[PDB]
Amino acid sequence: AIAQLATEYVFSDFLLKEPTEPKFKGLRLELAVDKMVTCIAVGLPLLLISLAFAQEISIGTQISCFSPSSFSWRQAAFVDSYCWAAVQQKNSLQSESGNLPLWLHKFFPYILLLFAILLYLPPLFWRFAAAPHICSDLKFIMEELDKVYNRAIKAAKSARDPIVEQYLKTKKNSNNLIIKYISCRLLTLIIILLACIYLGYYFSLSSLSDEFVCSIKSGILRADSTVPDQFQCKLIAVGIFQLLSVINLVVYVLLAPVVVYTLFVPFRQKTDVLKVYEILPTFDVLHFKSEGYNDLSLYNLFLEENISEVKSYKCLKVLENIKSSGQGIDPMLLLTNLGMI
Amino acid sequence: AIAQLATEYVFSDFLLKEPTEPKFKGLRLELAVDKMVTCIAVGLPLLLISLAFAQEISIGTQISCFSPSSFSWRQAAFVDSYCWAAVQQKNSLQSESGNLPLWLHKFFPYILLLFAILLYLPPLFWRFAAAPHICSDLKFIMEELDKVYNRAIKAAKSARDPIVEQYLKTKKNSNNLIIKYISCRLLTLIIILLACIYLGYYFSLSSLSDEFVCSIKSGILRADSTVPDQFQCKLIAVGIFQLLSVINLVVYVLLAPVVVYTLFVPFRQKTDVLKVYEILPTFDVLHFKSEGYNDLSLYNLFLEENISEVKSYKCLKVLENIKSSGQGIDPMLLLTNLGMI
Amino acid sequence: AIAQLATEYVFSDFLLKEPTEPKFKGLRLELAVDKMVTCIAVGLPLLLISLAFAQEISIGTQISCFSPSSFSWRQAAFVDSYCWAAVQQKNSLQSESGNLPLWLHKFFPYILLLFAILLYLPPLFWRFAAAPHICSDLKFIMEELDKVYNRAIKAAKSARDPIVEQYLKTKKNSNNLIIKYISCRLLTLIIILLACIYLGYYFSLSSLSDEFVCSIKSGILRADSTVPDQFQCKLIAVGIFQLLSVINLVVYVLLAPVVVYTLFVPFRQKTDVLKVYEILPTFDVLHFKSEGYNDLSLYNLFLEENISEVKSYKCLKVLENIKSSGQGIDPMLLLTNLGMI
Amino acid sequence: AIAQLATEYVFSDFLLKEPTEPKFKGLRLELAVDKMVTCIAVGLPLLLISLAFAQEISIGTQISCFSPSSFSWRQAAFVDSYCWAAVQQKNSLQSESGNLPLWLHKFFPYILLLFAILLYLPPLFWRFAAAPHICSDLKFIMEELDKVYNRAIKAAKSARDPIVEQYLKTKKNSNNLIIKYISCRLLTLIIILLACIYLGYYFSLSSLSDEFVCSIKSGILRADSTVPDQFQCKLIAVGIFQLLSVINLVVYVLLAPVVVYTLFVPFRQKTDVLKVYEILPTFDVLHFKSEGYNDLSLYNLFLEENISEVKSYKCLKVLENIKSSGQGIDPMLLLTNLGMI
Ligand SMILES: CC(C)CCC[C@@H](C)[C@H]1CC[C@H]2[C@@H]3CC=C4C[C@@H](O)CC[C@]4(C)[C@H]3CC[C@]12C
Ligand SMILES: CC(C)CCC[C@@H](C)[C@H]1CC[C@H]2[C@@H]3CC=C4C[C@@H](O)CC[C@]4(C)[C@H]3CC[C@]12C
Ligand SMILES: CC(C)CCC[C@@H](C)[C@H]1CC[C@H]2[C@@H]3CC=C4C[C@@H](O)CC[C@]4(C)[C@H]3CC[C@]12C
Ligand SMILES: CC(C)CCC[C@@H](C)[C@H]1CC[C@H]2[C@@H]3CC=C4C[C@@H](O)CC[C@]4(C)[C@H]3CC[C@]12C
Repeated sequence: AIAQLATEYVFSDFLLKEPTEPKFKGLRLELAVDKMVTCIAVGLPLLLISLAFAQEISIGTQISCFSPSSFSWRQAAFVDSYCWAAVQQKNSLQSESGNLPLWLHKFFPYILLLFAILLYLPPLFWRFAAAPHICSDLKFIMEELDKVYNRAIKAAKSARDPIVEQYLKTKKNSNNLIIKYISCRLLTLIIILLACIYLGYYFSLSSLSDEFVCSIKSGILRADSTVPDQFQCKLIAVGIFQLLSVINLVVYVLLAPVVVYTLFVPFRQKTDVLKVYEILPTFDVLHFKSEGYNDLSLYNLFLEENISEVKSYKCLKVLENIKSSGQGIDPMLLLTNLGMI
Repeated sequence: AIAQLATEYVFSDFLLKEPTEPKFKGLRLELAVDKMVTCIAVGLPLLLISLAFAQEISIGTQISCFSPSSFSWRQAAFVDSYCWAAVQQKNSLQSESGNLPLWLHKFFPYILLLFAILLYLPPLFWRFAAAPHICSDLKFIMEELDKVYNRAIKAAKSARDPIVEQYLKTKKNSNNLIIKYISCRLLTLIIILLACIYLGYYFSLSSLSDEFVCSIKSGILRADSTVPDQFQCKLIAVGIFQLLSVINLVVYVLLAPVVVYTLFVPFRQKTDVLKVYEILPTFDVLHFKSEGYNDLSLYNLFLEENISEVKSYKCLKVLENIKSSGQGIDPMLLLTNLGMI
Repeated sequence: AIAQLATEYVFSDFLLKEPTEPKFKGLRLELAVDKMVTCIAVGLPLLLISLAFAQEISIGTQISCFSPSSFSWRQAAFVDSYCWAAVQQKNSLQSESGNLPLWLHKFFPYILLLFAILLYLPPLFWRFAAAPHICSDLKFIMEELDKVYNRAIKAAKSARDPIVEQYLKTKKNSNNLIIKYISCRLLTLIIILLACIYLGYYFSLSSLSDEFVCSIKSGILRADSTVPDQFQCKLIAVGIFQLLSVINLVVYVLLAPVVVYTLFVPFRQKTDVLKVYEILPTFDVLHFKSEGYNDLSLYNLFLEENISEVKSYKCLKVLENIKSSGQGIDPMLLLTNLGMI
Repeated sequence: AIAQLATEYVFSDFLLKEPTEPKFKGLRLELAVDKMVTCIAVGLPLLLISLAFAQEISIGTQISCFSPSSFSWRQAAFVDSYCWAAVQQKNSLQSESGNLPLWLHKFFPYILLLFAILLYLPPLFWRFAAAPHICSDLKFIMEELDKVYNRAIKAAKSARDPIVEQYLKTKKNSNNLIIKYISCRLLTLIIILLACIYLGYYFSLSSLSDEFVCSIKSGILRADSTVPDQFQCKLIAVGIFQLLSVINLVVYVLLAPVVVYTLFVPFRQKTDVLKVYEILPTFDVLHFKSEGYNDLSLYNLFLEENISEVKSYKCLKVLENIKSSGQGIDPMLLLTNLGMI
């Protein structure tokens, strides 16, 4: 049923399943925008494949050939199957548009599936090539940051009663993780553009290319006289193919700008999470994280993503908000917070 | 079976599944009215799609064409499939109402599915764009509020034997979360109005537009003489489509007032949860939360929603009720409550 | 449906299931490259088998024979089944290409399944022959290494306030595990090359070998006169077979270089994990692990794989990174880390 | 689908399910070679049964009889069913090869299933007759051995700062468990040889025995004149049967050497696990476990299997390896290990 496909591919957490493993529990490792881009670009062609052959649209066979009335039931079935298999043998069939349109009409689901798999590949490469590195690294970074906050709080309390910095500093120099990331991003963009090109071509077919003339006159039937010289076959479910093709095209051409936007990692580094902790006196009072096509920018983005997980950041951020309001004091309100654990 | 669809889409918690994650356990993040509006507006077209093709209403094919008696079984099947695919090719078929009614009759399930997906989109954008922010924020707010209550109770006990305020204060100024919310609300309203327009048009079709004249005379069949000039086809299951369309129309036009009501967030801020804690002496004796198209109003609504979760509010609220009755005393009954944990 | 096969064989963790047992929890025992090579080489022919007979491509029967019109329905069915079973009996059928092409056309799915099983065998032999040995050994090695790190940290702290080496040393001499590994690697390579050869041959068939002349004239039918001398049969779904064959061929010929690369275990030993711990003063300041076709190289690779699991390595590695930056000091920053447990 | 059968019977842990019970958690009770032999010998005929009737090979019915054209559809169906049921009644049908080939062709799946069950029986008898005894016994043995190791370690530590032997000794005399084991081994061998004999006979059939002449002339039809004297039936799916039969034959004749090898339990007792603990001074310095067709040999094999489970053995074995290298000292390195628990 259509509604089951709808649930499975839109309303269920399809490709939204968190890593079912104790290694990555609560950590993102994939920016939400990239995750939704991948989910769309992959699940949409699958959904359209499943829709093109839903029992509510498909009338039956994918082809019909209109054998003469003198033919039996089984001779008609033979003609149908023969021409279905003969869309490939270019010697027999003769269509106005050519053999390539028929090739495409027969294998449209396979092509959409190929595009889905190709679009799924770069995210898989990212999840299995650069995900564990950044996972471990930002895990250590959050641990060290929370520890720095606890140290600042203990120092302020004692007054009342920087290795992670060097790590981010050295990360600013290497650029392995960022070229991997922009490589996957560029790969997805290229595959999406090729898919839009193919879909725009396919949707642009003569809309009568699904009608082709087929002839069962190979082998011993060539001398047979009771068979007509040619049969008028028609590839059913081609209009549905072109419609879903134009839909996929319109969606992918809307998606491509999002991808080419995600391509610019330095421009996206905004709402500096480093400033909140910079308000604290103990840690270095410096953002020290911006303006560079290097892994530092990538870690900035992933920190801005996974930063709500540490309570230390939540308290420091609400305190920063009140500082923008300017009501109380930093160490007094920090001691009043009492959120070490 | 119909009853299985009934269970799945009405009696099961379809789209009522709580977030299966330790991050959001017991927190709402979606007002109950918005949740039910989304569940209705999305699951209803899905349910009607599943009903239109239930095995108990559908007689069989979606089309039948009444080929002459001299035709074989397979020639008749070919005519049926050809005309089914030829509802799109406007050159062949000639109907009184036009080709657009037939287009709509064939793709009615796809259109209902498109409307379901479009109506599901804004809630998804809300759940993935503004949900974590408000989640963390109101979580911190409830923690600070419960802590304020424990502090007031300890102070009253010692007599016997305000950062969250500034947070709500600064929230009153920014308006990001409220424009996001009213944007999703307005989006759902626009999509619902477009759906009602389309359904009112579709249901208003001539009810004979499902009968169209089709002609298999393209290709080599144009010279064929044993074929009749045209066939009388009829799109079965169109009356069912129009009936379910009028049902969906009547439901969506009842739903739209609820949406346009939810559009007014300040008017909905009622039964001030802040007053209960204002009865307490320690916390600021002021509502300080009303009368503004800002995130403060949004947080008021979400607090009024998720406020039954904190026991501190339950005790203070029953105490406020007794105060409205006027029997005992506030600190004495608070010490007699003994509900710190 | 095609999309279900897609999910099951690409998007689900097919052959990516971790060992569901408390013996191996978090340990790899299979290099990621070998794991993906096996998953591809095995699941791809299965996916193509499932695709070749998807309800969206398959028109129906796998064969049709075009009996004369005077034949009944059941006589036609008999002719079809007879010729289907008679692709093997070489005395009856006479095809231009020969009987071997028809043999292959009938049993193509069985051959692809055989190749899948054969490619799955060497990984199974590795997982059940050499996996527990290396599991226990590298488990002990990581335990001893973490213990060495804790000892160095305690020594540095006391200043403030080598059996695993011999094990790796003796492992450098034996070469059982490495010949097992390169034997499985060479086995997979040979099977892949044979599969590419067979697929290149099959895809290179005349594309009309699916049409063969069959004759039901054995037994009592030899004297029957109302039967024609021969029937023109055609093996449907052969073009699909050749297409998926060319796809599998193109994928396997891309895979073979990866395998022959994995064949060189010493060349792959890079990014020495031993150097990080060599920076520590307590443990032996020497890599002592390289340049040899022996089990030592294999353990180096498996350590480089499973080394992110021990936190001790994470701390020492970030410290080594800062040392490459050159900001602080080793024992002071180690005491400041405080990551013993 | 074929790929589902592939997953279920090869890639899933079919007959590899560990005992889902707290009594046997982590204990083997079945040597890995015997386990794989049983899994192959049982699951292979099941897999071939499931393959012989996969929807991708089976054309339809298992028989077709070619009734005359004057027959109706239902008369033809009657002829088919009659001859299918009449392969047993030897009075009616007359085939060149005889009635036994047809008997075999009809009941080939049942025979393969019978062989699968018969091969599964001896492992079941072992698992339910001698498994608990050896389970409890080797459990106690490992407990006593680990305890002996802890005692030796405590003695060495005190210097720094034998009932299990008698049990194995008395086990050397009784021979119940070993005759049970070799009885199951011999049973599996005999069943495998009988299966190879039957399969070699079946595959050696004339390949035209699937064509037989059937006659519906019993009862009132004997006087009927409009029925022909005999019908030419053909058992479809017999070539597939013979092919899968030759496959099963080739696999079983490869398996039989493995079984007859497993028959020699004393020869298999190698890589003495007793020597590792013999290196320890406390326990008896003697293997005292070899050279006898008695339960002692069986316990040696099961200990060599389940010996990696005790950490005590792992430490003593790595220490023995270093002793073969000759670097340090036994008690000092044992105290440095610190692996009592
Ligand atoms: C990503 C954006 C640019 C996609 C837009 C759709 C593009 C790729 C489509 C739309 C119309 C298409 C064209 C329509 C018709 C023809 C004529 C034919 O003889 C060659 C291909 C050609 C020239 C097509 C090329 C691809 C095309 C230009
Ligand atoms: C949300 C509320 C307002 C929905 C009410 C249903 C509306 C949208 C429906 C009900 C009747 C419909 C009309 C019925 C008939 C026609 C004539 C046709 O030639 C053009 C469309 C037009 C003019 C329709 C437009 C849409 C319509 C006005
Ligand atoms: C791994 C790489 C090398 C695989 C490349 C495909 C190879 C194996 C394929 C491609 C074309 C094939 C050839 C095509 C045609 C013929 C003629 C025939 O009478 C004998 C086999 C022979 C000679 C084939 C042998 C195998 C072949 C050479
Ligand atoms: C385990 C090994 C030995 C199995 C080898 C296959 C054996 C059992 C097969 C292969 C060929 C077979 C023979 C083929 C033909 C005949 C002639 C027939 O009138 C009696 C049975 C007899 C004599 C068969 C007996 C079984 C047989 C010898």
